[PDB]
Amino acid sequence: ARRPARCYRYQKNKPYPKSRYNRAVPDSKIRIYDLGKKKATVDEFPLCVHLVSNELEQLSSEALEAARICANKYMTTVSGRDAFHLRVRVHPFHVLRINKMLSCAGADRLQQGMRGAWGKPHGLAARVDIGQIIFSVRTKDSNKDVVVEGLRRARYKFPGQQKIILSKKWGFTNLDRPEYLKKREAGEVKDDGAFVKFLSKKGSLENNIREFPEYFAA
Amino acid sequence: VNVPKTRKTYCKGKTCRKHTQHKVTQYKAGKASLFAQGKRRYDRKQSGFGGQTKPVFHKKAKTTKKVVLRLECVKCKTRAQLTLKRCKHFELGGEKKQKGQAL
Amino acid sequence: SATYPMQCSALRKNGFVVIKSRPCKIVDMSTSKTGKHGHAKVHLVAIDIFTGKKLEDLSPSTHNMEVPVVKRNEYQLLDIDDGFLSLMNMDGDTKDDVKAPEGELGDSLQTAFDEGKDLMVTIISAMGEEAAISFKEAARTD
Amino acid sequence: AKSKNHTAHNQTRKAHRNGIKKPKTYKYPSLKGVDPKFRRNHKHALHGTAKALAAAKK
Amino acid sequence: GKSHGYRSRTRYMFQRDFRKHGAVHLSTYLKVYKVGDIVDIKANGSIQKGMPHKFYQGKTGVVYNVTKSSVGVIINKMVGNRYLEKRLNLRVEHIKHSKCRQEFLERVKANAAKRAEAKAQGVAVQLKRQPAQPRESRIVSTEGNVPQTLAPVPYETFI
RNA sequence: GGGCGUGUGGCGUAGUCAGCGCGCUCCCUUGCAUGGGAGAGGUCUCCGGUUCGAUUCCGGACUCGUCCGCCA
RNA sequence: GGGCGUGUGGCGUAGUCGAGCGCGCUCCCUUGCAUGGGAGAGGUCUCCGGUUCGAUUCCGGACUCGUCCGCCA
RNA sequence: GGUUGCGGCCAUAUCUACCAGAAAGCACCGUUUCCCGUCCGAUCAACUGUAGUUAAGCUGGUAAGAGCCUGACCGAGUAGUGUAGUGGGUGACCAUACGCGAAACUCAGGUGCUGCAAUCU
RNA sequence: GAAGACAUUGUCAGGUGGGGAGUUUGGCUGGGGCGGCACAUCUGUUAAACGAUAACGCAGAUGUCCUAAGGGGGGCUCAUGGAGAACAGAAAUCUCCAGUAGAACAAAAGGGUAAAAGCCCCCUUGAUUUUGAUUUUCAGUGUGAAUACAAACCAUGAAAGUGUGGCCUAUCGAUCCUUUAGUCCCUCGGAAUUUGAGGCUAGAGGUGCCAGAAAAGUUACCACAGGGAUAACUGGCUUGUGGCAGUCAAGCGUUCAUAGCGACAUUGCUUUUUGAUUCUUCGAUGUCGGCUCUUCCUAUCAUACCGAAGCAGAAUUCGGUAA
RNA sequence: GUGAUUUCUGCCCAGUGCUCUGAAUGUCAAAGUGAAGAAAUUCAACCAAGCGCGGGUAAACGGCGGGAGUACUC
RNA sequence: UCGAAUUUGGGUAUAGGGGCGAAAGACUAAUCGAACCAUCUAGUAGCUGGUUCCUGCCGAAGUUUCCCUCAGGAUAGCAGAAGCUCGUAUCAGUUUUAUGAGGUAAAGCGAAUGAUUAGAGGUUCCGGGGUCGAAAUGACCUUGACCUAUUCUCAAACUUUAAAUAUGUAAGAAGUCCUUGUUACUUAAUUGAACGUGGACAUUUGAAUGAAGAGCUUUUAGUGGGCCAUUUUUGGUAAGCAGAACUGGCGAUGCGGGAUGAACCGAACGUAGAGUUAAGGUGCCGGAAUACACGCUCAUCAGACACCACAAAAGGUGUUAGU
Ligand SMILES: [Zn+2]
Repeated sequence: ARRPARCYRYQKNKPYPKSRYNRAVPDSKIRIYDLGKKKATVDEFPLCVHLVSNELEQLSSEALEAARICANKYMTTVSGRDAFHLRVRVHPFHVLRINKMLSCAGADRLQQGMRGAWGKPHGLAARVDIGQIIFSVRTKDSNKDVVVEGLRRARYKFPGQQKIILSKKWGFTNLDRPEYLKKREAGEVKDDGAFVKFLSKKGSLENNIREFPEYFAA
Repeated sequence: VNVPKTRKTYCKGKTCRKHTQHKVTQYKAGKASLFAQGKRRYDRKQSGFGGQTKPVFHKKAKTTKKVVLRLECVKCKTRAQLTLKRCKHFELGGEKKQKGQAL
Repeated sequence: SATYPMQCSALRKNGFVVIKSRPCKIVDMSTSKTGKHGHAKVHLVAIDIFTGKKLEDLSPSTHNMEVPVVKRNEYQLLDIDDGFLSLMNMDGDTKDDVKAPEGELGDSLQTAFDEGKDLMVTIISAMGEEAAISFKEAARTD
Repeated sequence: AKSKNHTAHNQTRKAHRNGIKKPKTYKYPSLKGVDPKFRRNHKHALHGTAKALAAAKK
Repeated sequence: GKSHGYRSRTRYMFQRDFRKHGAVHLSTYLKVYKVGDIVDIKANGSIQKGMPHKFYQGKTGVVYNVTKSSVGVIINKMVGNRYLEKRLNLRVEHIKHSKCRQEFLERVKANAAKRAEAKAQGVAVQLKRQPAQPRESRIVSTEGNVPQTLAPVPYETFI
């Protein structure tokens, strides 16, 4: 009962989010976005691999769900359920419309054609760009060959072209590997639930000393 | 709406030329006289054979009328008219709105 | 104005219309196409509120019918004498112009006033003629 | 039988055939809309100025 | 149906601005306009009386009438294939003097000063403005400025 | 497929931005006939918004009953 | 052809994952214009798989039944 | 230079937490007969400048302070965009030519200036 | 003989009167009809940073309400949160602190507003008179709405000032006719007085199809002028839907992803389905089905030769060259 | 109007018509009557039929419903 | 069907909104849902068709507003003709300089509004589930809220910021400066406002470029169905679909090229000669190198040129070059 994704592949319309002018959309099919060992610390998983688009198109929420299930299932079967952290870095906010025509014989007796042809919501999609990350996984350096294969299996569920790039960053942060290493040898990083908070030279010295004590322990 | 029965307003009655006290009423049209020229012409045109000779209006659309206040100066008896906006309810009896009291 | 125009399709059930210069209340509405090409015609069955007679009219749907203003007002009885009710308004105004009802409503009201209940009377105004339709009893404020 | 609703095609070409000529400006523009208390005094001022110049170059 | 009211499509045009709402400062009331002044029109949304229409926002005109709290301004409006003359009565909160006119008057007085001082010698005053001429010959030296050779950089991911 | 109406205690329903009557269950009174008073009983179809407050004003959803879906 | 829902003892019918009542008649007691009362029998919860610890109950498939929409000049 | 009265621009002036304030001026402060206003001389009104106090207001200073302001060849000539091609590509879109050119970010600095009149160790 | 000043007859007046006559029976429109109003308007957006800008585009609104919810002045600060106080609790009243508006301003939406444009109090009628000018829509016509003045007469405040309705953007109506107010002025033409009538200036009674006819159907007995500006065939563009084919592989298959299948996803092809559109044809291209007859396509049911199997034989299934 | 014979033709007069020798001020023309006026004229009373009120009529046009309980009953 | 409700001759009666009808709207002289003849009548038509010699010059519109307006008119615009007043300017689909105005593209969300993923630390007179507890405004875990510091992703009807392109004004003689006349306006006041007298400043007189004359008036035709291309853009799965914005075109237009074609590329046209080219080409058709140079590809469906007349996902120790 669902149209093929080629009818909604391209970004032909303006963004159409769920708002107080829509008020009746179907809920998204993808619901879980962070999975694997999502409660892991930052220095547990140094390596990060990205599935990144090469197209300017719309990805369906159904396709996002299918790719998430495929990559998660493959990596938990080959490497264990808590050896990786996968994060879906796109969210379906664009709403797809359909002008539903009757498929009955002699429909033109009651069709009215293209008059008042404004559509009804039937699906949700995420609008991506050139070089935008869809999937991001962080793991140890011993799981590179299985997370590349997991992303390669997940790439079949997506239209268009995607690339698998091994990032130069440490995990889900934005510093490089030696930059993060020379930062964490000092005490100016401090862990959070999954992420890490950093020290800055601004701010009040009392707060900067109750937090982050080992760097000032010089 | 509500309009008070009296009003101090300008009177161009050639002796006042200022604001004097005025008693207000509502304007009534008065009966259409016979021997008005249009009525005589209409009766002459309607006599004989030919049926109805003038249009009769049917497609009524308004539900209200504009109210007209007839102001009457208490000194020199001169009269003025002024119209208001359209209102469904109108009254001249002054029952003033009061604020901090119950429903 | 006393009365205002409306469209036949704009009319619906339990609404007031003017039929043959009488205030009437609709009980039935039915629309049937005149010819396959043509517009539907509205057949209206209504009951006069004052007299209870059944009046029907059919018209084009696009035609405009006259509609009265009906006001229902709430009063307390003071006396029933000579077939004329005497009523008492909020803020203490009193009217005696209402004639007493002549049917089983009037008989029940007469017996209720004879045996001494405090009676709440609903009287309706439409197109310059006045009548009483129903009575209740005040459950509180005895 | 629907038809074309509105367009502005060819309109600037039609305008620029014979140009968008600027309006002709003049010395002594019109005094309409100017304040009447100003104009009522301006009349007497010019009348006195004309009388003084006539008496000077009489 | 369609809607073309007097203040249609004026939402961001008649918003005030960020963090300068409230009452207007007294310089706009202390500024003095004379007949023949050239003024810019920018409406103030805080003042609802004497407002200009949305067409005249950002338009520049000439004062022709001065009244108690307002100013009469003349604008040229393109209607069809010609310009028409439009007279507007605007309160003084919606206008300010055009700075280009006072810049040109400063050029006039400095130009007359130059002509007056150089008339005592006759030194070919050359009072017209000239645009940006092509830059002439020069000698650039390498003393402490030996050239540094640059090359295109190879490609990287940078994510 | 589209449009209209519909849900209130068991029933009839009425209504201002939940009332009675007849049902039910007790009690009391007096026939010829009775009548009265108490109670238990209603998320006003449902869910939101608006509003001091919504049966009432609006939107969305459900159920049921209707009326159209024609010319070739 | 497609869609939607349905399936309980001989019959009707109640089922929140932890098969009851009524009707038919088995027996006994009880008696005109033939009753009542008391103990009875009676299900593979349409069937087949999985989940659970155990599915009438949850899910998937099949069968069956009942509704709704559908050819041309 | 401090303070007061009236200001202009309206945070470089605001906010948070502390510290300091000679002189003068403001201020808190004392009083209810009169004018006046309140449930309440708390606010407002009036009287005294006396009985007192810098505790507060106010002013200034401090803070790897929040905010705000300025600058940078900091990001970045990046994103975007006007013009051009019988350019590439199935397409989606993308390079090049002649031009214009951001915002976030990062870093550095700053934290009221001033007009008129009066008055002050 | 009967009847008799009654019938009859004549002229007016009321009723009845499709038996008959004359006429009418909106427009837009992805054909028309039904539906809706995109027909007079308003807010935000589409709208592409001056202005303008369409669709039966999207989200909504108007035919009202208000003697205060208008005008002037004075005092005060709101939503909310925290901490307290008998009954008193989630919500009654009182007290303090924080509080850039997160409240309120009649309504739809968007702007605007903090010693206020909000809440409370005091006084009032400028929601008045006389005609001009200007802005929007625009032909620079009308109507509606609005802006700034002039000449009066007022309100309010100590005053500066402010006020010609509603904080701003919507909230509405020609000619003819009737009627009211003013001037108590002009005319009734042989001359006067008084009624009556007609004029001048300013309003009201209304046309919502809102620049403004007085208006029910049917026609399969039908007619005329036209139209491919416009529907019902084929053909053409498209392929949602229909049909057919792939890729990936969680699983089914005792065990085993792929012998045979194959979920969640996703890429296509075809024009033997039905839609969508209106390009051609309305001075006509004979629109069901069947019978008859020829040829073409392959996405192969059988026959020929083969490959694979959860192919022992028999039977069967999958696939290839093949029309 | 129905359409030989045979056998039957049930219920309903609310509506639309049709029809009364009923009862009689509600609607109520012209002429006529009265009042006011100087008259044109204005205002009232009175006011025929028909409407309106009250009956009849279906071999007149026509019409022939729902909710409960146990076909039946309410 | 054929002895009668039979068939039929002649005479006679009924005539057009009339006749006659065992009823079909049948028949009424090949005419009937109102006969025929003549006249009114050359009835009206916003509708279809046609509209008669040559050459020269200029040369459109399918757009604004109103209309029972939507196949039509009026009005404005576009066009022609007649000119008139002057003689290089009170010009300009252009740039520069100076100065405004805007809220789109972009960006932002550890900035307001709204949406939204994940943990962390806290708050329980201040939650809910379990377990331990006599119970406890008890305890221990867990899960929900609220707060604090973070984190991932977004907005046509969100925004602090904010382009590019378009867009207003100014760049003097109708100017600047000095002095002092008028007034019933205005000021406490010759204070100011406006218009003036007299005097000074001239070709670099106030940026560039170009001017082909500049300005003005009257009158009237046709038109008021448009369509296509690039870019921006709306509805739609899409369309040789429907609807907008700026420009250029076709219509109205031939010529060279795209084999062919309204719109594409090049270029716009008096009659000829010579030369050079544009776009496109140079094996032969076919005018012009079977030129030169470096590589790649062998297809048992090769490929061969924009608009344009199609092909994708997924694969291949085919072959080549790379990381
Ligand atoms: Zn007077």
